Amino acid sequence: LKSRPENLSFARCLNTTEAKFWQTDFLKRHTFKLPLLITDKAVLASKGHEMPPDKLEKEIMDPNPQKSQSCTLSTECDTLRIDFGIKVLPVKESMYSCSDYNYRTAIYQKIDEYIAEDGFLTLAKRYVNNIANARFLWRNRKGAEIIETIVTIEDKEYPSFNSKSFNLDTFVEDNATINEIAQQIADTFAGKREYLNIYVTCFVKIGCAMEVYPSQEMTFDDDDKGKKLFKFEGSAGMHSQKINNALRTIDTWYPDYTTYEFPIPVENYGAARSIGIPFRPDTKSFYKLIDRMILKNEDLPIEDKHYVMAILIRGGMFSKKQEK
Amino acid sequence: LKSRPENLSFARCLNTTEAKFWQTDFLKRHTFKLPLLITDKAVLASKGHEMPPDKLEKEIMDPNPQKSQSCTLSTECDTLRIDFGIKVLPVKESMYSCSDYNYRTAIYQKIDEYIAEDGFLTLAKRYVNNIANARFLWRNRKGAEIIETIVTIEDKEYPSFNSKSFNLDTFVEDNATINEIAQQIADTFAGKREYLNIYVTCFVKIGCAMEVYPSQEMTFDDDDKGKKLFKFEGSAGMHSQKINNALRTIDTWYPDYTTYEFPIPVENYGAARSIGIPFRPDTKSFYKLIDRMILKNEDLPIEDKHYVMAILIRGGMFSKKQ
Amino acid sequence: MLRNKILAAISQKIPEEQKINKYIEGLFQSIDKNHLATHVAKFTETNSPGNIGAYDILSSDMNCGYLDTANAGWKEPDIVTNDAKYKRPQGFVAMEMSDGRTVMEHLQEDSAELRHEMEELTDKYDEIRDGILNMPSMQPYRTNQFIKQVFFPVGGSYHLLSILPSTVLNYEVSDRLYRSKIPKIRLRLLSSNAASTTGSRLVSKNKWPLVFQALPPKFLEKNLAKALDKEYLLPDINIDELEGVDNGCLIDEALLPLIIDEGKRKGEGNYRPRHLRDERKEETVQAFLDKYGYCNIPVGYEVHHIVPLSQGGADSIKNMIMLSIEHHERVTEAHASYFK
Amino acid sequence: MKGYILLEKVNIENANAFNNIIVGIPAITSFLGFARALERKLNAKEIAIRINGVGLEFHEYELKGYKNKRGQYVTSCPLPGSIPGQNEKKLDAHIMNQAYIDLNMSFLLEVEGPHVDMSTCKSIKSTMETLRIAGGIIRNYKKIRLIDTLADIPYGYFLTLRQDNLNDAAGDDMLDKMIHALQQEDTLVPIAVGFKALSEVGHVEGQRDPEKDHCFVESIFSLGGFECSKILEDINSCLWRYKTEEGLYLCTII
Repeated sequence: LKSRPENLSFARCLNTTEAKFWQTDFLKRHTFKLPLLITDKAVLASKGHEMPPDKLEKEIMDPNPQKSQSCTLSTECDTLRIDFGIKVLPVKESMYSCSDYNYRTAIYQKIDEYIAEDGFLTLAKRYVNNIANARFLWRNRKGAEIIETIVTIEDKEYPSFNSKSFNLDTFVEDNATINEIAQQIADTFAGKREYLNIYVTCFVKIGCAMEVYPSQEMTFDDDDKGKKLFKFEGSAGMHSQKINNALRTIDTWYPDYTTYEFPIPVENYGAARSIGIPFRPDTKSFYKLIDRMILKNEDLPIEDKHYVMAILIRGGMFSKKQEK
Repeated sequence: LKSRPENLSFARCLNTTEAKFWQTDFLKRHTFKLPLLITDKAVLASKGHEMPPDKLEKEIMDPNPQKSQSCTLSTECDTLRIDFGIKVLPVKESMYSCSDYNYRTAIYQKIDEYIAEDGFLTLAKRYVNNIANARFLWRNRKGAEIIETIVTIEDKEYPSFNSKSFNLDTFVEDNATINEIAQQIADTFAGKREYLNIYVTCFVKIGCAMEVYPSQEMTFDDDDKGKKLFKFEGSAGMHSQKINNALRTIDTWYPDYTTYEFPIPVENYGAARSIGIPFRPDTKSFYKLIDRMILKNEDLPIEDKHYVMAILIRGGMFSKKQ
Repeated sequence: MLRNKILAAISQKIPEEQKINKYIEGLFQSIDKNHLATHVAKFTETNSPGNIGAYDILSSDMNCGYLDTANAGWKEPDIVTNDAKYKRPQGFVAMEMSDGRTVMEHLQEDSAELRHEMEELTDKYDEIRDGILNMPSMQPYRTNQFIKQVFFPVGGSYHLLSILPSTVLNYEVSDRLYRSKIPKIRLRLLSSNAASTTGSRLVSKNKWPLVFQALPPKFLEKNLAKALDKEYLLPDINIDELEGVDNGCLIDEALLPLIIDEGKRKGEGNYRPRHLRDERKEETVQAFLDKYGYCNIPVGYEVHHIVPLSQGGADSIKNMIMLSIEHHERVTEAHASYFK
Repeated sequence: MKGYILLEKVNIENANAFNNIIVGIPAITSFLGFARALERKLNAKEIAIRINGVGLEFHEYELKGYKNKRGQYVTSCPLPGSIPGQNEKKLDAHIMNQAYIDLNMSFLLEVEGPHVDMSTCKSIKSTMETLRIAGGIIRNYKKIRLIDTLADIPYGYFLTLRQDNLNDAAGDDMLDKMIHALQQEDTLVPIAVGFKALSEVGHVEGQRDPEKDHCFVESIFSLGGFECSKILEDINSCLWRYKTEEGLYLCTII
């Protein structure tokens, strides 16, 4: 074992679907629901962006016609309901491509050792904790009266949560429902189960005729440059990429954690778009740890093992540096 | 720190919903209400615009077919009722993005200092004043007999307002109800609460079968031409961003205020369409003021702090090219 | 008149002769790096080291039931370098003069006017012509990732494929679709810097192609109606907490109008054909009894759905009540009186 | 004991939809590779069967993006997270050409071998949860059934091969014939059906698996049409199966 294989790849073991938005009333949330649609709109603003002091004197008093889209609850429905689902697959049966064979055997051995040592329970508990606190509400969460989350596996309706009573910086390990859901997730992670299905439904009492925030599409067009929101089967929704980014926000073992005190999404270099700096630009990156684990055999600390397996669950293309 | 970060933006802190129009009778104000719909109407002008004298001789007597829409009251109701709502969120929990930590800590410290001295009370009083004098009626305020505004919080129905007594140039801070509401608004702004949900209902008595004025859709030169009005859930209504402009008319600290003596909406460069001249085209603008407050770390008069906090409450995209 | 074009290309403060020198000392050093190709890699992903390409030459059999490159259109070869540091020959041969053709065509036939212009401007035109006119055509040596590789079942064994895109075919298709009326897509998901870093001048000048729109028929697209067809309704009357249920049986007379009302004010304007109706299953009712402490239905009772399945109802434990036969035909005839 | 197995109303999200010059329906090679992967997954398990011939029945579709006011389609892409290689540490990443599509379709597999019964359907139902279709993700399905009569096929439009319409048009090169044939008939759509050969069988430094035979290929395009299930001629004249020649890996009907 001299270096990483010339072609190694993984796949994500946590596959989410597209969320769908429905509006209803809180007292009748278990019975009926109504569709939520996206409405086009046009605005007329003033040129207030930072301009050079030459153009500013010429077009300070100019109008600004712009296009946009918006979503808004109706005048008699005050509850927002979001439904989606998760599929869980074993980590071992997810290495789609590996050119080498000794590296594959070593990776399997290290994964088996990690399963025997810990059991994939810390990451499972952290993921279920991220589910329970409803972090998936990037914007809508703010200014909510009541947040309620319900998790169902196949037919067993687990008791509801209360995401308002959950800190977004601390992780809870003392909860029976969280314990059993995370235990089943860890069972599917290790290899004891072939697959797992989870269904999530969240009710938010955002208020009457308030504004909800669907996901925004990334499109390019020469004429139009406005805001386009995500339409899913004629209803507003959220992308699966956006939901997955909230779930994998478990990284609390990065360097200089005591200076920041907030979890970040797990990435190869610890980069987060919110902060603008990489937290692992050095020997704490995933590549250096995987070289210090597989190539040169060395028992890494438990936190680095957690980070490495968390990267592996995320998936990617962790191949060797390709050369001409 | 030396400059603003390459990515910086503030989400708004005063989320106003969209008004819906209803019609009713003044004596039966608390009994019933009826929908107010919009009706199509085509018009025939006589070419009254200014034209060059070349084609003026040949094209003056021609007709002019256009189309438009209109909204008037019915022949049995003389009162117009407007319902909308406001959501208030903390100022500190509004920075959507910031690609720097030193800037974030500096802004948090400045906001904490401003809470320590003032407490976001003056701006709350001014916002409730702009609610009370019904500046959001726009053209519906002209030629009205009785304007009555009611503000409801949770389940507490606050005492009604007489909107005609208030003057659109001076701000009253001696009212008991205005101060009582502004206290809750300031508490929500500072961070003592998580959110506030205000509901506003306005009754305007204009006369029987008179005309009401909803918001007008902005149409580009792609689809067609003609006047189109805004329909919210079928009935007519006002845009949410048009009501917010009226509640934002609090800026009375611009230079040359003694020359004109009226509030203007809070803008970056102090632009005012009602008069056509810019009030902050220079070092008194928001971009110049926020640099001396944060980067240079110097003290500012409390009027400039008021203006800066007012800009932060509205929100915007304060990015910076490298 | 290429001298002023060369001067405009250079953006330095040096004299015009020095601009010409700076322009010319790069061309004969970049001639070797430029290569000729047909299926050049890095089109799917520019992060690919080296230059990989096939340069298909064979062209025959315009009778088979399939389309590929080099048998259709194929009127311009790919001139592709390794990177954007030395992209000079593509722009050098891409200019046009007052006559109306390209510089490469004049190089091929050795135009006299261009020859004398080059002799006035320099003394190394022959080396440039020899470098360009028979430039090497390279082979696709080696492979890496960023290239789509698949497995194909050849006989009982497997073959590994190394799929490559034909950019000249893409450019030809873009031109033909530009001069056509078939439905098409623009696909402008590219930038000038990225297109420059591909190294192929055919995609560098055709940044946003034209693509066939291969889609099913229009009436097979999802909308709000199709999504709402798959959703069903259940009543708001929870029989678990309701009084007078007697372990889940309609027991008192003075509750039937409420149930008829609930089935009445919820199934209006929801009539659908059988293929859109939710199918009643034998396991849901059995689960209902088993949950509610029964194995077979009691004597004197028949199952009934509060919201009919014919009017957008759902088959579940919620939309299911057990009741006597007389009440059954009473509710049935009331619903027949309302609907049909 | 031959038979036909129908997978009813399978939903696929974010399926790959961008060939070289085609946007929309994914290539038939993706569906055939999915069937082959399913067969390999079963053969690696205890249940030994074989699959030859796949029939596709479209029910719904939706391109990822929106529709312009001029009727054109504008496609959307996910925000690129990170790309290995050079410039892998910067927050913003380069954007290449890509497209995605959601589609709900039914599948018909002509399965042969011993023990073709309800146990085989249960096994396929259990093992299909760990698969992907054309790079997409399976979310839901109606059921799995064993079908021997054409009348049991639900309502939908199949996809066949219509290369005769391509070959029966004017123009020297087949691009002009394809364009003209598309102009005559609005039902016909261009689809990818296989790969040609652009090199020789050999070995190279760096590949997915250094044991098989390497060969650089191209994408092969042809025409196709949509036929309703209720007006289908016969069961056998709707299937797609492999075809191997001198570097002419292709899918056909036969």
